[PDB]
Amino acid sequence: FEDNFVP
Amino acid sequence: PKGWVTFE
Amino acid sequence: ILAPLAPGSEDNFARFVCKNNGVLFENQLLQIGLKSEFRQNLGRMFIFYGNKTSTQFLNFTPTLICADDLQTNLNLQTKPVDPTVDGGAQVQQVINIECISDFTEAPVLNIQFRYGGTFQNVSVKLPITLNKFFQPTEMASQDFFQRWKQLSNPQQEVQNIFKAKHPMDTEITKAKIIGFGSALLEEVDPNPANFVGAGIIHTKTTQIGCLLRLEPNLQAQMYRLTLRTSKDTVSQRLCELLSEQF
Ligand SMILES: [Cl-]
Repeated sequence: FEDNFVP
Repeated sequence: PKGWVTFE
Repeated sequence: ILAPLAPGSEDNFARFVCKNNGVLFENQLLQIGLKSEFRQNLGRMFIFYGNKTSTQFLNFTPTLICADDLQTNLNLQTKPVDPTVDGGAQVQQVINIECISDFTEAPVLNIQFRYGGTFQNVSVKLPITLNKFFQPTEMASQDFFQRWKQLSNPQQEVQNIFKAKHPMDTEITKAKIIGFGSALLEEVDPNPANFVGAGIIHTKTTQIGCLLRLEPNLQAQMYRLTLRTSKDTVSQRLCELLSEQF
């Protein structure tokens, strides 16, 4: 995925 | 009422 | 005239998105219950009306009301219901449902009747929603990521970030995603806290492949949901429906 909700 | 279709 | 949507209509509507059976409306006079089933682009919904009183309802008139666009996308067929409902009696109708194309609006069920010297008028949103035609698609991780990447146009993705209404209970979440109509794909997102889903919306005229990712933050009590589908309106509709379930 491009980015994550939780770092 | 008893007699009715229920939705539980 | 038509009653405005009953208090709790929207909250209750949301409880019929991932399940088919329940009480849609109840006050001191009347209980409205639903049981439905769906297959491919079709459905069958039983609507039950229970008179909780010792007095007859006369001119008992349930009407399914659909906006113009909705009618082109969704065919509802049902028969006359007898206008007299005896005290303590429960009566019913069958609604045969055919999804023609993807749709965003919901029908309104309006019920009017005489009760003694009074006139009653109740309006509730009827939970016939696009995901009722959503059926699961099992697939391997490799295929999921291929398909995800094929849905890279900005308008194909819709996201929401929302506060959890319910405990972030892993097993219940899995069950709700399945009940929504999605497959639950394990070991796709390498973070095991996240949930990944896939399915196909079945309509008479077209089918739409849909992918989803649900990311919980248990510390923060919030979720991010991402939908990707080939149709912006479908991504929006499924995202907004599914967002209200957790
Ligand atoms: Cl619509």
